[PDB]
Amino acid sequence: PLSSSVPSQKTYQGSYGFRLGFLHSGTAKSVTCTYSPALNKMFCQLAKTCPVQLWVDSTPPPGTRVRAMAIYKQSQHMTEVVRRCPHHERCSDSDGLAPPQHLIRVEGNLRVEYLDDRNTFRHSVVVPYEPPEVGSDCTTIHYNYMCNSSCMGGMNRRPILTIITLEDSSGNLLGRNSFEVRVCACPGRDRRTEEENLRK
Amino acid sequence: PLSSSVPSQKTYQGSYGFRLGFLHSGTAKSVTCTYSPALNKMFCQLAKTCPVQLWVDSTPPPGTRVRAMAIYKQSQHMTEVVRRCPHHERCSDSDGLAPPQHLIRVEGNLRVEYLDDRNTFRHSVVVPYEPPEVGSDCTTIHYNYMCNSSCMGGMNRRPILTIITLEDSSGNLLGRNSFEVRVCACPGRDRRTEEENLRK
Amino acid sequence: PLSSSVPSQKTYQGSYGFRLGFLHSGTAKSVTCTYSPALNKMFCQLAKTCPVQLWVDSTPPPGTRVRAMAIYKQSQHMTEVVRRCPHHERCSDSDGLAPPQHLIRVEGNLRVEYLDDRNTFRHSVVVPYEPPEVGSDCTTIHYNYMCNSSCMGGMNRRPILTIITLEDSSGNLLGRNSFEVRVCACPGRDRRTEEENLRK
Amino acid sequence: PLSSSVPSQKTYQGSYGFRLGFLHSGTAKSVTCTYSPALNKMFCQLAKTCPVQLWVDSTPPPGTRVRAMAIYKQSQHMTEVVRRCPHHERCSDSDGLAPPQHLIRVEGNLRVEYLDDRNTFRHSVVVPYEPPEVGSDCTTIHYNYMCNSSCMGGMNRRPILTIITLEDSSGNLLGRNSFEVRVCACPGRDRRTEEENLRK
Amino acid sequence: LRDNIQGITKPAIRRLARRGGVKRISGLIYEETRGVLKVFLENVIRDAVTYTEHAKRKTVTAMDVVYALKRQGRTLYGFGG
Amino acid sequence: LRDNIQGITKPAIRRLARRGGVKRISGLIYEETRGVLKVFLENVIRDAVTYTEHAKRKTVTAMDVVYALKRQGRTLYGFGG
Amino acid sequence: RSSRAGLQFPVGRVHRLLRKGNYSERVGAGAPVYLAAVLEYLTAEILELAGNAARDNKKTRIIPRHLQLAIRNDEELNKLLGRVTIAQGGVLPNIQAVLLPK
Amino acid sequence: RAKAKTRSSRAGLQFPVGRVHRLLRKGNYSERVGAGAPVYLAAVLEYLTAEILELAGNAARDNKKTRIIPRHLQLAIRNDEELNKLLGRVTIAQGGVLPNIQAVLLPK
Amino acid sequence: PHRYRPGTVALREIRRYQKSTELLIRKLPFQRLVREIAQDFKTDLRFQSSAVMALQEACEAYLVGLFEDTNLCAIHAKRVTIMPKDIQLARRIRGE
Amino acid sequence: PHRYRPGTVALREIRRYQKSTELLIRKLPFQRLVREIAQDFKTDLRFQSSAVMALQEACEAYLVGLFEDTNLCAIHAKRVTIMPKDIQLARRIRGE
Amino acid sequence: RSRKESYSIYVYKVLKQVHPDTGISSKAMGIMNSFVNDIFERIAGEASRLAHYNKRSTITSREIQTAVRLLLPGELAKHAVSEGTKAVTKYTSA
Amino acid sequence: RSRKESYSIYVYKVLKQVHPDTGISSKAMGIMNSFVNDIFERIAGEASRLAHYNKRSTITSREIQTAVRLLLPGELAKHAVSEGTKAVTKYTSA
DNA sequence: TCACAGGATGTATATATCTGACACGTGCCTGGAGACTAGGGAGTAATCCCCTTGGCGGTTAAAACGCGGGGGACAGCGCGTACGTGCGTTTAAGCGGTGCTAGAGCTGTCTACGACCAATTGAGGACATGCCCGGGCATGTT
DNA sequence: AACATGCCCGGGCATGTCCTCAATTGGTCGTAGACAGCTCTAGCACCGCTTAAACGCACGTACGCGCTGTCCCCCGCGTTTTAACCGCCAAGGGGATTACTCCCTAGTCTCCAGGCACGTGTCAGATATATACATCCTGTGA
Repeated sequence: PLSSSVPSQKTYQGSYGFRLGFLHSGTAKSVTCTYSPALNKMFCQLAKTCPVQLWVDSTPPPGTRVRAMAIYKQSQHMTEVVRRCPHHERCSDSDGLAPPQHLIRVEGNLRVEYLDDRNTFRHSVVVPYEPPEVGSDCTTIHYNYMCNSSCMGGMNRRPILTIITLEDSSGNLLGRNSFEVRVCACPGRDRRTEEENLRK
Repeated sequence: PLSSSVPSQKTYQGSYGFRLGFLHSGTAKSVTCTYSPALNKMFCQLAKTCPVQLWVDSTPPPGTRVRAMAIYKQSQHMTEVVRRCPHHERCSDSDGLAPPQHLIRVEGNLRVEYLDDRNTFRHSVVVPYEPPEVGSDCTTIHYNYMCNSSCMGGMNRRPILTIITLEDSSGNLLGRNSFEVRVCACPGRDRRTEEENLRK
Repeated sequence: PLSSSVPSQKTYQGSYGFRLGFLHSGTAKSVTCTYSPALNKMFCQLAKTCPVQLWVDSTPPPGTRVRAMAIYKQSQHMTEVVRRCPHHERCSDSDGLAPPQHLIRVEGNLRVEYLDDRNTFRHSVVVPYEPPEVGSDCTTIHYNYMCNSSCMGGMNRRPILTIITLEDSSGNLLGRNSFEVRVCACPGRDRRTEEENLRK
Repeated sequence: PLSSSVPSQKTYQGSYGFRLGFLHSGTAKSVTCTYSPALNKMFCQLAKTCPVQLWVDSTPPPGTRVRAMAIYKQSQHMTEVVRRCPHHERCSDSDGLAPPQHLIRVEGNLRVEYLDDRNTFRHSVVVPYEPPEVGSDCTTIHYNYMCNSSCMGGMNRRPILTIITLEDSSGNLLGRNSFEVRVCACPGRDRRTEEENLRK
Repeated sequence: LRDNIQGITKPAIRRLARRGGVKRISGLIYEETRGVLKVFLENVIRDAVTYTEHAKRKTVTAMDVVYALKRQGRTLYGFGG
Repeated sequence: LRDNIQGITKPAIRRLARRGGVKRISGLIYEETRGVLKVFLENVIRDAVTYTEHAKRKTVTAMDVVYALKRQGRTLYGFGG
Repeated sequence: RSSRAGLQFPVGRVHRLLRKGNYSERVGAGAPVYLAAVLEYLTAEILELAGNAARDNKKTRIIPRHLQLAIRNDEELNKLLGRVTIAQGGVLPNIQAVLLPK
Repeated sequence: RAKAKTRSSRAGLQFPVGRVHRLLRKGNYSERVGAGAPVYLAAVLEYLTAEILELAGNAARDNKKTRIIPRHLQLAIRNDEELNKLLGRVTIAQGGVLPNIQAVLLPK
Repeated sequence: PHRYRPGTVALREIRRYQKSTELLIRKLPFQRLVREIAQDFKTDLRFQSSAVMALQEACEAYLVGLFEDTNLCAIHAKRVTIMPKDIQLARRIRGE
Repeated sequence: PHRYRPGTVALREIRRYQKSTELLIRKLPFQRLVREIAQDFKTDLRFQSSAVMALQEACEAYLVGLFEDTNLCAIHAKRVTIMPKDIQLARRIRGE
Repeated sequence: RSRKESYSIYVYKVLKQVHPDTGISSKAMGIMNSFVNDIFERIAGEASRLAHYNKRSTITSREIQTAVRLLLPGELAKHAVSEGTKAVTKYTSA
Repeated sequence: RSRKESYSIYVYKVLKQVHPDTGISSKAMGIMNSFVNDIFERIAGEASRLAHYNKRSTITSREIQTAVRLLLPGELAKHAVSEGTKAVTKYTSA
């Protein structure tokens, strides 16, 4: 279905200097998740671990939370709610925490919360923010994407943007970033192709 | 789900000499429907017209009916019920005569009926039999196939056999024939590819 | 809407040697009606005079009538009722004898009748038979066709066959013939194009 | 039918500096939507996305609305109500929000309202206004046009002007603009043809 | 055919000497160059054909030329090998 | 050991050049010859020693000198090979 | 696999080639590992200098000309490849001082 | 048991066909070596050996010697234009040089 | 009018042709010269375009390399102009 | 007294030293130069007499072959005398 | 059908480690394949002669280490030896 | 005792067939041995590369007859080719 | 400048001694040949696709030819330094043992390494399958 | 007849899965290397005597370098002609791939000769030493 509103995508580092970072994965076969700085785009396989780093210039207060939400990149599709396709929505792959229909999950965190928003009908996943562990400059959240971009009745070959928001205990904005996401069978092949086309 | 049994595919011309026939369409890349005698196989687009001719050595009694059913060709999958995938099952494309989930439909005929078998869980479509026009030699039924063979959560690229049965007013078996079916976007390209691979 | 049945189209000269003939009109750009023996096809403009000759080996009995009906040439469309498109159906062009939705009219004949068949939903137009005049071997009926073959929501570019039947007082069959009809803006251009494609 | 009046087409930017904008699409033969500044004209396919930008010098109050309406450009036809043709009016293509007869729809937006004016018989579509994000200069509304300009019994090749009006929550006029619209199968071919005629 | 050594033209010889940094070229250089180039070609082609004959082929490939060049103390990159 | 490059006497440099058909000399030749000789001899010794270390020996043999020369295009006959 | 030594160059292709080519009957498994490290190191030296040469010419792409220049601007590689001819390599822009106008 | 006849004797050669078959078939040159290969190569080596020794024996008689010394091998190899290519980079112990004096150095 | 006092163009050609990469010999005539030579060794030989490309690059590299050494012999004789005897020397020093 | 004209002994010496085959460097001076060089790469290295003779004959052959090419470079410059420039040119032409 | 051996994958990978933003033409890739095959034939051919001369039965990291020191100039030799030593050291531990 | 193979014998039989009243000094002999080994390594090496290039396992008279033409000047090649042909022709006939 | 005489060096001839090579003999140690069997390689034939060779037309570049001036090359002449030749003195090398240690070369024994073979999973490219836009036809107005 | 305007199939690209090949993993068997020990050769160091070579100095001519002059050759520029280069098409040949069959080479085992090593003597050869004759180089005379 459609949504009553469009989430804001604008980059906003805020009082804490909020930014995103990603791992230096290669472009080989069977690679689970790989990111392109040139395209600001993540390429990954269905349901596999997708690490996203949170970077800040100063530490946010306790009770801060981190939220991920997907929107279609093209302006006319922006009001449609990004969700799983009917096949993957029916298949028995829930982890006991995530609802069947959500595109984005967080793995490894028991404080995860999944919101089907009452007013906007948007799906989003939320976890508490935590400062980096000793010896680290950043905090890593492991996401999973639960449908290929090509899934008919789901994303239907349309590109999506993942929006990451840092927010307080009431959900008020503290910082925001976004990246494009392609969920596909060969993340290495597709990343190489899109990076090679950038020189054509 | 899985069926309790496998329908018999074995050809049986019966007391009436029942046999099938098909039209001499070309092999243009995106032709709507085309048939290969060398493969005993039909290639057709989703929801487009698929003409099947009925041939007999003598005319069956009044009240005789013709039924169509689909099974997977590979022995490993013969026990699964062929049905539409979860996406096409949810789409609003019913014609006011067919159920949402059935793979095969008949167009043009107002007297059509659709069965979900309580014992075998199989799906099938049925029409009354009608004899040829004087000077003609066969009767043509026009089928539509409501999912591509490639649909995930449904046929999932597995080939299917359409089984046609000639039946009395009560459903008793008078005759039987079968053909393989591929539902695809470019029937001519695919048909030529399979016919060339028959020499290899 | 759809009909419960399909009219017969088989040629049948009968006891009276019934058949059809047409004028030797040219292929100039301003021509209103022209016929091709090579294609068994009439090319004509909307609402213009379309002469059809009736030929017989001997004169039928008094009370004999002639009926014209249109069916789609392609078999899957044969159960759909041929009618005018919604635009020409709403426009104010009735002659006081023909219903707004009928495709075929007969001009210059006060004895005409128009039938919307209660059992089959088919439209047809009927006139009494009369023997040829001084200097002719045949009787000419002037038809008018009230939609172009291309009209969306009507014929929608599908070819049609005009079926002519010679019938008795009860409507029983005395003879039958048929010809293909294209209703178009430039009959001479189109006839030449289709006759030239007969060598390609 | 004919309306009792003709809406004002005069441009008026008002207190908020209201203007329209359009995308820099090229003239590839079958591009879905393209705009000509030289003609002040949009070329677009039926039912395809037509993005129109809304520009303001300051943000209008909450409860502000944006309305679209269509009139014929030629003074001989300005009194006729622009509506869908009788074919497209009968076809079952309603999105659950739009009436069957309206030429203009807004896609994606759940808060849309459709008005058939009791006093003027004019059709129009309305949505609430929404501001852009603080570094983006304009808001995009995605219209759909539900008949080709060439549809007989509807626009019938006569050019139309789309009038856009900004309104308060009571319907008082805050600003107004207009542009010409051609709904056609090959927007790039047609835009090039009409811009080439601007040198003939 | 015949008389293609004349197809190694005078300004082309000039250009090759321009790469060699040659500021002025005397008129006797062009024939001396042709004779020197002909010796070089004869030695390379003869070895290349001997490789092609050994493989019983009728077609000289880049590899045949590359090997014929290699053993004359000159390795050529970019043509296979 | 030091300064044995002076052991390559000026008359010895004369005699080597006389064998090479050289008739008349500039005194700059003696110092330039010693530099060129040192570079050639060092390059051969370095390869020879490298073979010796590979074989895990302490003593350089003629075969090591032979292989050290040979690879520089200097096949030496008369010492084994 | 290549990830065992951390090398990008495929050790087993080198191992198979050393088993053929008639170089030897037999191989110690450290040999192709060692040789792969060398061919990769030398490959890095050329490609690094070539990428710099492309940047000097303001191109985003290496072409044979940029290999030719890069090889000759390092006298070690110039000695290693002293008898090699490069396809479309061109030559160095060296002009002897006696030729310039004075 | 048949009494042995060497492949050298069978081919009419002096050079040892068995040694050459060993030097080919083992010591990292080949996957397989066919029996005609050692024979062909022994003849070739024998031919070039005979050419060098023929020329060097003549240089020895030109010096009124009966024993071939390294000088005579050098003279044979440099006087013959073809041997001077085949062995054009070879260095020979106590070879000496040819008596080549350039004409511009001569008195006038 | 204006015309060049000689040689500034020559230094510009040196700069231009040292900077460029492409063949300086003609594309087709060399291919006929290869055929004219090759037919002496065997008739009905057939020629891959890549093989002829390899011969051209080898011949240009040889000739250019030869012209470098020829240039140095000329500078050594303190001449501005190269001469056949410069070519003969460099070749002879190089063991040809 | 008698006295030769300056420059005429050479033609006898050219013939003598071209005709004779003995080594032209003395054994001990060359032997110590080998050891003096080699110690820079490894101390306590030790030597076969055959090896030292092998090194010497390669060095005398190299210098003699260099001196012949050096002589031609001098003749090409129309000089009577060889100079470091002739050595440098010949070596550069050979790619050394 | 047919398939071919080359180093283009690894040349492309190494290029990304020295200049991540830079591409490579097919002609330059061809030069790189010749360079690798050449240096390989030289090291493999030289290591083969070291084994022949000492009458040993196998090519090891020792024969390769010596052939490298014989083929490369001194500076390139130091770094090449260091990388080959690390590779064998790591491979032995892995 | 430990044995080393040398060609001194066959060199000092070939001379007796060419100049029966002459002999060879030990150093001239040593030269003729290094000449044989050199030419042998050259021909064997080139015959090896010919088999490698052609992706084929066996060295035959052909690979040697081709290596000879490649290594020797044309005049020597024709005579060596003649002798090699006659030796194999006789060996297979006997 | 060309011819004859004197001085110095080279070549030719003769005699004596020592070493090297050659020849012969004896013994020793594999190496080669001879014979038989097993598997792979090479050779031959048929089929399929790609590349090369050959042909045709158009447009521009390159090559060829001509004319005028400048620069370079070549030749000749003059002056100074460097190199050559000869003589005398000093230093090192060469030659010939004398003495001792390290390494080289070879043999023996045991362990590890490498090769060879079988089964299971990932790398890499090719193939399987669907949507867009473009091309071009189909069909109407002026 | 020319332009107005909609609709379907094709070229190409987009994107998910399969097949073939190498790696990984493990085991078994034989050979080579490594390690250790022993024996002899060669290398290194040292000392004395004799000769040659090397080093330094003195004296004279030849060569090198620089400068100047004259003529030829090349470059530069312009114009004209010829071929090259580019683009596309057609036909055949050659090369590549696959399958099948026979011969050749390799491997294994056993026996005799060939080759190698060592020793001895003679002859020849070469080297060393001495004498005589011829050629080459330099100076003197016209």
